[PDB]
Amino acid sequence: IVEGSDAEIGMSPWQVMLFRKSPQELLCGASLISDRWVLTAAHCLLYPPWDKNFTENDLLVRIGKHSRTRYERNIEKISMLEKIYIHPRYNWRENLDRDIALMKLKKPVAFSDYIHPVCLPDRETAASLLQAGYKGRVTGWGNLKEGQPSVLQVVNLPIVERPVCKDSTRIRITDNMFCAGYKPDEGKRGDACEGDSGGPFVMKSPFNNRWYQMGIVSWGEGCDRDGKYGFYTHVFRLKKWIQKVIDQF
Amino acid sequence: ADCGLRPLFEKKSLEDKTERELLESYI
Amino acid sequence: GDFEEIPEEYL
Ligand SMILES: N=C(N)c1ccc(CNC(=O)[C@@H]2CCCN2C(=O)CCC2CCCCC2)cc1
Ligand code: NA
Ligand code: NA
Repeated sequence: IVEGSDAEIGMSPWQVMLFRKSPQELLCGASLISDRWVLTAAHCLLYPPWDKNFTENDLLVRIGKHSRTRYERNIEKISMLEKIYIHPRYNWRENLDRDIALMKLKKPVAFSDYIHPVCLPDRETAASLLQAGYKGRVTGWGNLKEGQPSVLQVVNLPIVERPVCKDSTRIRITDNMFCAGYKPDEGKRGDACEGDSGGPFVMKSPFNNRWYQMGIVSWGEGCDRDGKYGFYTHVFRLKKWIQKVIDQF
Repeated sequence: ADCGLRPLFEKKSLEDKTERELLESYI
Repeated sequence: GDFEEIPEEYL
């Protein structure tokens, strides 16, 4: 995360780290959506132009974490994967359309002060909250600039109107994406970056005071560049698929 | 069910240091 | 790189 700050303890208890077994290293961010399901970006798992195709046995999820590198004894929980589910129309060939995947845990994780699931939006909350100017929050242990942080980082960012999103890039943008970030002249700045992939963009509903995950960190050209914006998978748009997968697995 | 309510914040009625920035944007 | 070793049990 660029130009964010250190997270508070327990501030993002749904934050998950995708972790490589060998060599042991951070791979991506992710989120806890129930005691046995984790949500992440498909490109965290499958990206053939980079010869990336991870399978369950390559990976672990670490839940309840604050520090990036430390093993947080008596606090984090580490979980093995039962099954990875990738959107079948995930478009890695062109623009990362439908950049979303689910991971089912071998065994359920125990909730705690540091481990708790995020809500997924209903159509009304989404319609309510996904407006230009409305700020969400993104969290991650990724790059601090275009080194790496000691603890989880947090940054709040405004949703950007779709024509400005579209006009900032040569990529073909879809309804399954949204973009977020300050405009060059808006003064403030901040962005997700390499390593933040698959982590959540969340919003706090003013109607019932719960946190909802509206987005997944997906792509961007550079990090925190003027006139460029971070792009996020639109979780509500793909909820149908989400519900199917969980409903039948 | 219990989703989205953080044990160290919402469940204790404590606010984190920047969540009001988000609230203030929801005009 | 710089990661603290995790319990061998999880691997
Ligand atoms: N907000 C940001 N600035 C940000 C967030 C996440 C990431 C990590 N994601 C990535 O690196 C993804 C994986 C494929 C190439 N890639 C890119 O972002 C480069 C631009 C991609 C190229 C494929 C089509 C969609 C846009 C990179 C940047
Ligand atoms: Na364009
Ligand atoms: Na920018």
